[PDB]
Amino acid sequence: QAKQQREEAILDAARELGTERGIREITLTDIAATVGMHKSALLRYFETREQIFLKITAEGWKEWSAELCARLRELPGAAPDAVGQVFAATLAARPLFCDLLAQAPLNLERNVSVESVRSFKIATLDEVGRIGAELRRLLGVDETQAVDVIATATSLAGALWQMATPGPHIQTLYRSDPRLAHAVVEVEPRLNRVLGALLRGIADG
Amino acid sequence: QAKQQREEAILDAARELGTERGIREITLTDIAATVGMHKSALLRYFETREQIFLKITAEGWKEWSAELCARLRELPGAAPDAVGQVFAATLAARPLFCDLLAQAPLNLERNVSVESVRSFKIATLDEVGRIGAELRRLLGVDETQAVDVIATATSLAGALWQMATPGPHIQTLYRSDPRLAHAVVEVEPRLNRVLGALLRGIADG
Repeated sequence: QAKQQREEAILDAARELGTERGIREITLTDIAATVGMHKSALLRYFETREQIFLKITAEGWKEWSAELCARLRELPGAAPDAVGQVFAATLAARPLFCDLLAQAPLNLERNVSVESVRSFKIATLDEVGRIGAELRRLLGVDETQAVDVIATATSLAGALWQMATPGPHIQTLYRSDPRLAHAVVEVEPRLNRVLGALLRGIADG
Repeated sequence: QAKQQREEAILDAARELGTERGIREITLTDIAATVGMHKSALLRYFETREQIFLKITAEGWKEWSAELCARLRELPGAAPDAVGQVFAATLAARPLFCDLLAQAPLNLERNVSVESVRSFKIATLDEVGRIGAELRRLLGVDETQAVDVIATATSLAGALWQMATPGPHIQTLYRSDPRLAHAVVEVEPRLNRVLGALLRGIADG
C-alpha cells in the first residue's frame, strides 16, 4: 500500500502543519510542499484542503470518542459533575481537534463533495451515538438530551479554544490591560463549570 | 458628515452583502464594488474586511444587548427557564450576528490593529456586563456564572447557526438521508433546552 501510507503521510503533514501555525490558514500547496510531492499528485488523494481537514476532523472524533468512552466506562453511573469534568478535560486537552470542531460546519459547507459530507456526518454521528450511550447509562438521559450535551460540549470547546488563541500579540494585549481580563479565556475551567451545571440542570429534571 | 454617512453606508453594504450570501466569503473588493467607490478610498475608512466585520459585530452586540435587556428588564426575577427562553429567542432571531459571533475570534486574531481589537473587546465586554447585571438581578448569580452563561449562549448560538447553514445542497442532503436526521439543526429549540437546563443547574446551587 504505497497508497494507504501515502494518504496517512499526507494527513500527518496536514496535522503537524496545523500544530505548528494553526488551521485557519493552511493551504493545499503548503501541505504538498511539506510532503514533498507536486500539487497535482496530492489532488489525486484529496480534492481540496477542506476534504483533508474533514478527514482529520473525523479521525479526531474517533480518537476523542474512544478516549472519552474508555474513561466514562469506568465511572459511577450517577455523578453529573464528574461526567462534565471528563468531557472538559478530554476536550481541553485537544486544541487541534477543537479548532477543527469549530471550523467543520464551514469546511463541508460547499467545497467538499456531497458523498464526502455524507460519510463524514455518518462517521461523526456514530461517535455521538457511542458517547450518547454512556450518558444514558451513567445519567439516564434520553437521546435528545444526550445530543444536546455532546453538541454543547463540542461547540463550546471549539469556541473557547478560538477565544483562547487570538494571535500572539493579542494574547499579550489581553494580559496587559486590566479591562480585558474577561477576554482571557481558560478553556477547561469554563468548560467544566458549564457542562457540570448543564448536566445537573438536566439530572434535576 | 459625508464621513459619518460614508462609514454608515459602507457598513450597510457589508451587512446586506452578508445577508445575501453569508459572511465567510465576502471580500473587501465586493463591498467596495457594492458601495460604488474605489478600493483605495474604502481603505481610508477600513484597513481590512476583518475590521469592517469587527465593527458590524460590535454594532450587533449593542443591538442584541439592548434587545435582550429591554426584555429581561420586564421579567420576574427568579425563573431560569424563562430567562433561558429570552436568550434563545433573541439569538435565534439574529443569524448574521450569530455568524459574526462565531467568526469574531478568528477576525481579530491577526489582520486587525491592536487598538481596534482593544476597542472592540472593551465595547463587547460592556454589553456582557450590562447583560450580566440582569442575570444577577433576576437569578442572583455571581460575575463568573453570568459570564459563563453569556459566553455559552453566544458561542453556542454561533455554532448552531453554522451547523444549520451548511450550504443549499448539503441542507437538502441532510433532509434526504434518514441517517443524517441529527445533522439537521434547529437553533432556537436546542439553544432553549440547553440554556434553560444550564441556568437551572446553576440556580439549584
